[PDB]
Amino acid sequence: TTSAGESADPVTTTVENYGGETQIQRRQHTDVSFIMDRFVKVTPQNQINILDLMQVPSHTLVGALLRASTYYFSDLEIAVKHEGDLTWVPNGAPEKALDNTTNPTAYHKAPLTRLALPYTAPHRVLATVYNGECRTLPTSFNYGAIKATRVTELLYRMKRAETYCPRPLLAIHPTEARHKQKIVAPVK
Amino acid sequence: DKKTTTLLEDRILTTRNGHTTSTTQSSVGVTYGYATAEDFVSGPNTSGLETRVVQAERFFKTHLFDWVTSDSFGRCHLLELPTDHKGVYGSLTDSYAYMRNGWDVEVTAVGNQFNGGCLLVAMVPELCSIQKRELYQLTLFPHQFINPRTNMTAHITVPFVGVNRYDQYKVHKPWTLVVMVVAPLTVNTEGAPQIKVYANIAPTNVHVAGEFPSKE
Amino acid sequence: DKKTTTLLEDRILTTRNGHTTSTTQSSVGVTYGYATAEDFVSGPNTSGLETRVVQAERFFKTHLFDWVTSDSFGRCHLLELPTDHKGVYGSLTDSYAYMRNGWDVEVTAVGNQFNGGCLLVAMVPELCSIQKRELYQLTLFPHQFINPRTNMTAHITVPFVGVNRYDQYKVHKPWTLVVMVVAPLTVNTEGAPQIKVYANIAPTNVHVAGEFPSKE
Amino acid sequence: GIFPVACSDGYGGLVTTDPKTADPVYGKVFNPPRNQLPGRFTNLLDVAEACPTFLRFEGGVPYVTTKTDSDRVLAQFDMSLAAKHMSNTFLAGLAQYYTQYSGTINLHFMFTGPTDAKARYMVAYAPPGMEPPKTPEAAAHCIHAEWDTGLNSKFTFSIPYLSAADYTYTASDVAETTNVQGWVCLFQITHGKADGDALVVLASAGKDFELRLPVDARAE
Amino acid sequence: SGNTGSIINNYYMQQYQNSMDTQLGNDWFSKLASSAFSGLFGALLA
Amino acid sequence: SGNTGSIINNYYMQQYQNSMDTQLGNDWFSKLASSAFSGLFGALLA
Amino acid sequence: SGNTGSIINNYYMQQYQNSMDTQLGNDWFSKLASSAFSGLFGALLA
Repeated sequence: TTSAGESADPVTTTVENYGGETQIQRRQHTDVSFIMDRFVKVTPQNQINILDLMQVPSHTLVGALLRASTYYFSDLEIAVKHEGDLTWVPNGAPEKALDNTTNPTAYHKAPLTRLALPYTAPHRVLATVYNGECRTLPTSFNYGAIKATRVTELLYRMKRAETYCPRPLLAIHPTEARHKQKIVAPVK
Repeated sequence: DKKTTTLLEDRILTTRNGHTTSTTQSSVGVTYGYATAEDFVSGPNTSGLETRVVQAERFFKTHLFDWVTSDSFGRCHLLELPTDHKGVYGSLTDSYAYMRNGWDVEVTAVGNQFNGGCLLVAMVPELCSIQKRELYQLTLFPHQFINPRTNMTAHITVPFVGVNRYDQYKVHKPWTLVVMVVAPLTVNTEGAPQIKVYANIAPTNVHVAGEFPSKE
Repeated sequence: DKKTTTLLEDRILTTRNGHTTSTTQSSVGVTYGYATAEDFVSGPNTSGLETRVVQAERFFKTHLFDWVTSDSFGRCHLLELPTDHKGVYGSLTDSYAYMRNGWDVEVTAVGNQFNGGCLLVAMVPELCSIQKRELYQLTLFPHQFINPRTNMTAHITVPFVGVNRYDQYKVHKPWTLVVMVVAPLTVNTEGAPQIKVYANIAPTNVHVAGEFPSKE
Repeated sequence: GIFPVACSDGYGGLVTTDPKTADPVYGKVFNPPRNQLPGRFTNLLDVAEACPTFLRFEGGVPYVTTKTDSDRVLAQFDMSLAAKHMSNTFLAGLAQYYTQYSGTINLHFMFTGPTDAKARYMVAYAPPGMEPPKTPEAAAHCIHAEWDTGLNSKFTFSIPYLSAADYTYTASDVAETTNVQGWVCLFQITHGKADGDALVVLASAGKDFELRLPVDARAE
Repeated sequence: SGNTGSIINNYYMQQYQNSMDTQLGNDWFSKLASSAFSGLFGALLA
Repeated sequence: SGNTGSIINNYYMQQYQNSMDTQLGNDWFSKLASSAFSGLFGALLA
Repeated sequence: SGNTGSIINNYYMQQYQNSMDTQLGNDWFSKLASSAFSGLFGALLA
């Protein structure tokens, strides 16, 4: 169909235009809450680690999709491999609090510690970008912090995720006509 | 255009903001971005002390840039909002600590119908800078195109957005108006030689809270 | 035109033949020649052995000629139908001894609205050649004009015709598409320098009978 | 057969704030009765609302005294639960154990001069973003209240919660040079023979004051 | 009550899980806070 | 909701398992996609 | 069905335990075996 292209009103033609038939679609895998709900690894600091989803690398599935939203909300689960006991403090806590074990402290139990944590920021939602300094995000954009004698692995998992105002999501720029890769296949 | 010789029909739109009006005979409609109304204006962060200031809800103007034949795809002009304002809205930012408002934005690029080329105008939240590849997806944001064979005016209306219900505009700018060249300007023999791009903007639903002391 | 600036309104027509479509924004309507439906497709000459082949009912394309300022009144281009066809319709002519079909014909002459001059497009039965004086009466046949100030597309739809209910296309061509210059092309200062004329044609109600042996 | 279960990795370690209870080992203990004992409190903020405690001013005293200058500022301090002026209050003592707060904080001013001493005062709340006012005239443009002395010796005023976010931090960060929540400014408009008289100041939690997110942050 | 959050019943009887309270023969600060004067003591204008 | 698939009730109360949302005083892109024009703008032939 | 023998309900939803089948718009060998001729083709004596 033709239309006024200057308008942002979406136009979605279908194959029925030339005699085809539109099929049924099942889009559960592109549901935001479902797709963000899985663990992703970040490289940890030795002891004190601020819980900040922007640490998730931008090329990962979770990191790229998170960056494709401007504002977001979620609760969180973390899985941590650590020596010693692990202490968590909420958003707004003095860093010294990390040495006091009345703050949620999980005693070491092999092979790792998994915890469910609530959102604790003072804002109604957080943002992946913030036009203040025109990089740096306000200090209040975090889910608290953790500390152990040694933290060797740290995974984040967004729960009940909500996203607002989509932003660019980019695939790899290929050099040839098509980006080609080795796909899994039965052997020789 | 979906209307009917020269710029016409149900393509004539008059917008009124306060005691200021703007009429265009080549409208392509209005793009509402993200919502068609504001969310709650009275929350706990202002303790019922906020008020609306209707006198600030009116059009103010600025020149953006001059579109010339040498500009190529991707050439952009960014305008962070709020911007300098020497009228009533601007004085509010020096009188109250917290504020919120949406924007009613009109961008015009007046050449003639013998020019060719195309501009994309978009309102983008939290935007300081953007990469070249990301420009291919600027249409994810509230936008409208200006294509000389069809129109000279783009109109986008957006609500206040932000991690906070009220803002401190001296340190944060939630919206950035971006105008980008999609296809280079062509002049041929009868087109205008260049096109000056102007913005006519009105703050909407202006609320303020936290009166400041005077400098006295 | 009877519609409403540039090529528009109820002058936008989309034609669909099979899995192929063609849209024009400067339609002047469709001329139905001689009938608005086919006569009987099952008569005694095929003994109930004919079948319809819907897969052949779709658009195919050819260039006709280039209309230039030096062509004068009476300059014609003739295209006998059926013509060479390298798709499904063409293979039918090598697979069955007898066939019949009508034609849905679209002829375009795209210059711009600053060109002047006029073409007459007509579908003429049983036409091998025509004399100069007879051209003054080409309007007796199903036709439409292409006049740059108004349109770029002519559309004529005709049924199968003939002394026989089914034909042997290898030896007889019932229809000839003719495009004739009525008033010479003018370019002036802003018109296109010449206009290439193209045809977009679809066989309609295609029936075949009498399967041939293979060459094997 | 028997019921199969998956003993899950990542679960089961002792957590100091966990929501479950330990297994018991010594049952059937009945306690001496303690019903109707006086003075019970079940929420720390009930105590914070009902019992105002003293502010601390220069010199380590809970009052400011009438000035006889051209300088009319009695006190100006950061609206912060970590401010030195609030440091001996029950409110600050409670706030150090939570990371965020919201709502109203009430200030109380009690005049203690003799019957023949009169004065007129002004309290103003100056929001962040501009330097605090140095004079009553500049402060008039802020939210404020003026009152004078008489039969009733006390005046109470609510400092409003105004902020971009819904909650603010109780602690103050080493990087924040100017107080993020503004200032409380107390001025003396004028006085009649009140030289040297003391205006005692106290603070209590307001009706919608709220503390959230417990935290144990002291090293000593 | 307290910092406890299991939805399922305790496996042990109450008599074992906690000491049992007895009665002979009441939130003072809650009443005190609720009783606070919140008005205005004289006449109000405008 | 999300990537969760147990049929039995969570052992912990909701108040502990997640933060609790509050309300003051809505899927924009779903409405936008649903509103898309899917027709044909002029006359259709055959 | 299959080599499974627990009497109690699976802890995980079906949507997670297995892929879900869909339908568009049948045991051939069982029908074929059932259709087998089992009689006698001519006359029977004694």
